[PDB]
Amino acid sequence: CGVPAIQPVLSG
Amino acid sequence: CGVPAIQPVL
Amino acid sequence: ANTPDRLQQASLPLLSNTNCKKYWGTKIKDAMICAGASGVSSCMGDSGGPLVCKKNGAWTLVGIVSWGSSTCSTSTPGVYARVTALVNWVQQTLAAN
Amino acid sequence: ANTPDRLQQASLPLLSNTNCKKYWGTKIKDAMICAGASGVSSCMGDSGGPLVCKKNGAWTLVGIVSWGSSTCSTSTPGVYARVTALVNWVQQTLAAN
Amino acid sequence: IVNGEEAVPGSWPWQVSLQDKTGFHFCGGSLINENWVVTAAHCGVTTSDVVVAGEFDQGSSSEKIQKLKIAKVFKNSKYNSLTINNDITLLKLSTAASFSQTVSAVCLPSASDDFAAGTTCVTTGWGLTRY
Amino acid sequence: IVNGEEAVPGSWPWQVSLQDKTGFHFCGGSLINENWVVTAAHCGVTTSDVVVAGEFDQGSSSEKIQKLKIAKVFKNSKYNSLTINNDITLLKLSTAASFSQTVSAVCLPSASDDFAAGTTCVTTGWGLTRY
Repeated sequence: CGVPAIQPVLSG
Repeated sequence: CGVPAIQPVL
Repeated sequence: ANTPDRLQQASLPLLSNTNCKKYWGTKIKDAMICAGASGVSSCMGDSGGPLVCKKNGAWTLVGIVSWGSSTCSTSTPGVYARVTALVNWVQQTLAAN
Repeated sequence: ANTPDRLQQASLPLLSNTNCKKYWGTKIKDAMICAGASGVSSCMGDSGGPLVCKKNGAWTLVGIVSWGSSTCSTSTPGVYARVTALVNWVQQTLAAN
Repeated sequence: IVNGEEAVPGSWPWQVSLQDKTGFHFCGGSLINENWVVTAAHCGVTTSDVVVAGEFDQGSSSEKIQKLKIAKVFKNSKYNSLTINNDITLLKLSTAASFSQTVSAVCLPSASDDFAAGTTCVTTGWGLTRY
Repeated sequence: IVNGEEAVPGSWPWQVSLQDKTGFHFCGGSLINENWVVTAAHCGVTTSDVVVAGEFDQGSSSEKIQKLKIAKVFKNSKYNSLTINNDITLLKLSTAASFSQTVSAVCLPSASDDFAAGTTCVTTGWGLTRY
């Protein structure tokens, strides 16, 4: 679970 | 204005 | 879901702005009018719609649904744009356009 | 409209329930967790969705968007269902069904 | 509206629904004549949104409704983004509403009118019936 | 979300959109496995609502989006409709979601986990971007 195959990009 | 042809039932 | 497909209505009482400040404090401004806190509440999706009062056999737009309780609490008054405070601007827009 | 079309995201800090109660008082219960008051806010239509935090390289569901500011103010904390307080019930429901 | 009831269809004939370009209802509004609608500034209406008049049941396909394009948006320049004061926007329609038994205008008050505390008034819409 | 940003499409693969029977998005939720979605009890979900997985743009029409029927709603019986406490509901799907790059599950915490005040987390959704 919890590990997207398409990584999210966070600005923060 | 303001006088509905179909009167509201409240 | 809690979305009604069919148009809803509710009768509710107007408040004075000073009595509305009991609930909302300094958030109540001159161009606001409160109504409710009587067992009914405007809720998500009602924004922009009318608050109408009957005068001389006809219905007049007194408020525009503006903002209110976080959870649509029926013991807290809803806040409406006060049309009397904004209607000279409305009329000026209609007369020039 | 202020509808987005495409899925939005925001980073925001968890608050302690003591600090959350500075704003919201006794509305904050033990099965709630607050987040935000940092310049971002959840808003109408976000309800039900996730508040996730990274732990051991993976995202874990810490909150469920629950309720918050009347006007989606970014200086008031958002309130989320505290998943740790409800996950025993989740796990029990999945095991029996 | 929480703890309201179903209206008599067409009995609030100025009530419109504002839909975004995807068809999603996002706000209400009120016809004030065949060419203009008044709504809240916080609705963020743009000229890609559509005014729906004559509707009762959003799930029906047998009602006589009108989908009106918006030619111009007039957001009150005194709207305050923080306090939500002066929360009003006017919509000038591209093509006029066709008035009928179910589509017609609300009256406007004068700026000097007094609507006293305790007066029983009515609010209408398609908002949630429970939080 | 106010002052957020557009997520990378498909980078929150557990995020689902809950649509009523008219097709209207009314709430979000999160996939916890191929058969179950967790959402808020205050959303008032019923088995006439639909779970939409694999979506990012609400105006797009694609067979690559999964519209999943709900077999049964499990509202936590401790939910308090006044205080909004215990605001959780589970949705059991009729047919399992097909996991892929854009559709997968979020992890669940244990009841003993500590997520400290000050930790930076993320929230996602299709809510308003301005009140």
